[PDB]
Amino acid sequence: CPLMVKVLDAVRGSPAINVAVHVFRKAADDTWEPFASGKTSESGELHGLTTEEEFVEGIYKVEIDTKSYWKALGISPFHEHAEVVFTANDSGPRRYTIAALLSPYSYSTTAVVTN
Amino acid sequence: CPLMVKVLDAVRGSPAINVAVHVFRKAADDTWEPFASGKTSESGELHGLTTEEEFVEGIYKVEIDTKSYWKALGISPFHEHAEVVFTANDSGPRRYTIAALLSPYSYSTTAVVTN
Amino acid sequence: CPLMVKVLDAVRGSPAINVAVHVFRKAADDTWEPFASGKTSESGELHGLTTEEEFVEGIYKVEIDTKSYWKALGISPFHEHAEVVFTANDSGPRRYTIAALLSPYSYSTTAVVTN
Amino acid sequence: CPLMVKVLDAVRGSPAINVAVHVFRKAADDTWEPFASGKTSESGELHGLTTEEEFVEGIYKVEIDTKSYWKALGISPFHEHAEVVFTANDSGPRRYTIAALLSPYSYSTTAVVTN
Repeated sequence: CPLMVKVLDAVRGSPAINVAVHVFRKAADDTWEPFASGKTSESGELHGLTTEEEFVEGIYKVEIDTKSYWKALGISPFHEHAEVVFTANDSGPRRYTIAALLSPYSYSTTAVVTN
Repeated sequence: CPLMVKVLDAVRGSPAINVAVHVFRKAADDTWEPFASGKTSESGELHGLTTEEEFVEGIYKVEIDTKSYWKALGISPFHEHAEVVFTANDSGPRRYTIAALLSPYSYSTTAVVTN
Repeated sequence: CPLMVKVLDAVRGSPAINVAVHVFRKAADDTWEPFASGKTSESGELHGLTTEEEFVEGIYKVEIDTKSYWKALGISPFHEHAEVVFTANDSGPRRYTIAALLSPYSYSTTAVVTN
Repeated sequence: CPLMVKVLDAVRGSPAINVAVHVFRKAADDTWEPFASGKTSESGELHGLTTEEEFVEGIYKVEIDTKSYWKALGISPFHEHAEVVFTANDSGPRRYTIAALLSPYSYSTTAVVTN
């Protein structure tokens, strides 16, 4: 599991459950191609997106469907989604956690890169 | 104006208006002594807390009454307040903006320090 | 001035100066069309991107070039950029401030929307 | 484990390791009395602070020694510490995670309250 996504809800103080998350890899023509996707779990986590053999160096985008999450809660949001765009780099053994903290008009994202 | 406080509301995307702010300074005897207080304006800003002359070196605490803010709006929030504690003016006088961004279960705070 | 961008640096506690910002608008055909661009001032602010007349309804993306910012300062940061994507003016004209707070492995963004 | 603390470092994109954390409970005379403390682990987590039988309703402060953490890294920080102050409330079965994201001149804190 070299890539995990974790999302929290700053309004309810809970995991953000059932949030859709799409991953893309940047193709040699500069377009984004689908690479992995899933819905966060009851713990706000999304595991099993990819494997070490598949997750090669490259630029990746992680799109988190914040707008659908807020609307399912009856809450008016600002952003269409949150996008996290980064280069994966093979400088020794590494696991990437992309964490996001959601508010209707604000979000933060942080990368926890370990091992 | 060496000390300014700005507060935003991440749920509405708006300045957080009428937020009470109390500032204290640590005394010779380790007590927190009341230093200045005020409330944010329509722009979410609080100016005029103190002066260049009064704002001497010290350890200061800026306590932002986030609970009263969220309660007056029908939200029962997590935190009692947001406390920002810092040493000021230890290399001479500086101008400090203390910004806070508020959600019911979360806050961030940043300091902008200029000469 | 219906669209303003403000960027702060959480490592230094300072405005983030000379940050390039590109804005795009989603076209009829789903493409991101270049809309306006500029760079933050000494105060970390970018004004004058557009006008009331030009800033029509639409889905807009504000791409903040955080990587070039951190690189020019000797830091190799995590993210390629910070992208803020939102629907604007769908209930009539509003004024939008898009604020971002930058660290090498993390960013937050907030929107202040006023009438 | 009704109370857990998790700290991340936004500059290195890692867990914040060996950060001292002190917990206090507000006494009937309004002073803060020591209640629990520890150092975050290699995963930036601090478990085993208290038990359900000990963790009664009351106001608690969690003080995270951010200033020592930054100084051990050779990095100049703003805040003396980060303090998170909240009321623990027995509305059914609940676990409190206090998460903090640290930058030298900024931090965010969020409460994840579950079960």
